[PDB]
Amino acid sequence: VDREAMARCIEECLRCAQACTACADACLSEPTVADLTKCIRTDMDCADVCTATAAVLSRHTGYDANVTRAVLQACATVCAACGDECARHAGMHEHCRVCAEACRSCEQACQELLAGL
Amino acid sequence: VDREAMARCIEECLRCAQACTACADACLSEPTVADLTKCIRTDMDCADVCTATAAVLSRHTGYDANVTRAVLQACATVCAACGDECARHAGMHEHCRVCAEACRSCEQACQELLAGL
Amino acid sequence: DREAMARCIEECLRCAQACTACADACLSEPTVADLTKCIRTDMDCADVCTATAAVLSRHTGYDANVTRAVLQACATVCAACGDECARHAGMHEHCRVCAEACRSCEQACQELLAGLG
Amino acid sequence: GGVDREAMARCIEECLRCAQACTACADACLSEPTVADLTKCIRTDMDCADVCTATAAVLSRHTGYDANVTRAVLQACATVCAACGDECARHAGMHEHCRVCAEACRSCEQACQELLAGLG
Ligand SMILES: [Cu+]
Ligand SMILES: [Cu+]
Ligand SMILES: [Cu+]
Ligand SMILES: [Cu+]
Ligand SMILES: [Cu+]
Ligand SMILES: [Cu+]
Ligand SMILES: [Cu+]
Ligand SMILES: [Cu+]
Ligand SMILES: [Cu+]
Ligand SMILES: [Cu+]
Ligand SMILES: [Cu+]
Ligand SMILES: [Cu+]
Ligand SMILES: [Cu+]
Ligand SMILES: [Cu+]
Ligand SMILES: [Cu+]
Repeated sequence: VDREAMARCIEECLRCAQACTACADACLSEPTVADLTKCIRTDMDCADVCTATAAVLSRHTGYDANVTRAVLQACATVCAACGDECARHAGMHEHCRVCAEACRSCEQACQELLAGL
Repeated sequence: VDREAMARCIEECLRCAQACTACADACLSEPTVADLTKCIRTDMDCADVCTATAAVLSRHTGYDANVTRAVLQACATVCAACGDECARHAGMHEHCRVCAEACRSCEQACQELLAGL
Repeated sequence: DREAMARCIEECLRCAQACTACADACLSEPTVADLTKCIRTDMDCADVCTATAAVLSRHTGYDANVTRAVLQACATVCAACGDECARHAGMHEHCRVCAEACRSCEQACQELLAGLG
Repeated sequence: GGVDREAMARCIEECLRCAQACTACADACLSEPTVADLTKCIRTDMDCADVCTATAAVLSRHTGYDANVTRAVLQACATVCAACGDECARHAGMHEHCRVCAEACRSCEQACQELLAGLG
């Protein structure tokens, strides 16, 4: 994969983690928090996996590409799941709309890197 | 289910992350550090993925087996890779021997949970 | 102090996991709306403990100012998280357990702070 | 209030940029033939990236806000960014990756210090 595409994917992961954390926090402050618990949980998983993925991608050398691939697959899966749950709430909550978009961009960047590896 | 296997896997991830970070640090202090850079990188990847995996496994609200499986697969893959690289240096460095064993035990615990889910 | 360092790293990793588990358990409570500060403080504590475990693993003794500043942050957040979990500990065993993990990590951090000088 | 939330957003952005700069520097140092001379740089890069990502997360949360916690995390971030900048600056003449990282650390340090002065 391109070193520039790798840097772009790292940036997407770092930004997606932050977007998810912001959304989880916003959901926690909603009066309807009891209806947003899966959103919050999936936000937390996505942040944790994105954070790990950003770090792993920063050290990618092409040797043991199996590690990089496995981490990207996990990140794409969690970003997709988080985006799906945020998108369910996006009509009611702008924070969920914003987070869904960040999750989709990270998902796509991870898939692009997976295809290029 | 397999609540005991889940608890065991979480514990293994926490132990493995510490073993990996200790190994990375010890490699950085070796006079032969230039020969240990893949070990260091893979140690760091393994610690990062193990701590994310322990976090994801600890969460039951809004459980999504797709996420759980993907993260476990990533953890098993990175633990296997880290174990392999540490094992190359285990004859020369006790820190690498110890880390390899921790990686193998975590790999097996992840695989066991994957099979039981 | 190498033993106290290893103990503190272990405490930080365990405290992060305990906080994650508590946050998740609170998210699944029907009274989740009453537990939002607990959840938020759990999330902060996990994030700070995770960073602290990593930073302590690389401590070399020179640049003790980094180690001290991170330990102070970890002790502060652990104490705050323990205080908030303890508010709910009579009603929720998960909060009781989490408070105890926060206290043990707080003390391990303070012990290292006193020994670094 | 309003000015605080904008200063927080600025600091979050700086932390995310700084973490990436630090991880790029750490990786580049690991690939240098002179890696044995760059081990403190690598370690401090990793500390800075870890603390920056934690700090960005803490700053993103407003539910149940506790200024004492937020200040302690910002102090840690300011301290580690200053330390990382100092160590990268030692190598900046020889390595562009270290020069770039030093500048990112200084900008993040200042954003954290701005928030420390303003909150608090
Ligand atoms: Cu969501
Ligand atoms: Cu949402
Ligand atoms: Cu949201
Ligand atoms: Cu969301
Ligand atoms: Cu080792
Ligand atoms: Cu190792
Ligand atoms: Cu090794
Ligand atoms: Cu709590
Ligand atoms: Cu709890
Ligand atoms: Cu708690
Ligand atoms: Cu609680
Ligand atoms: Cu540096
Ligand atoms: Cu450097
Ligand atoms: Cu550098
Ligand atoms: Cu640097």
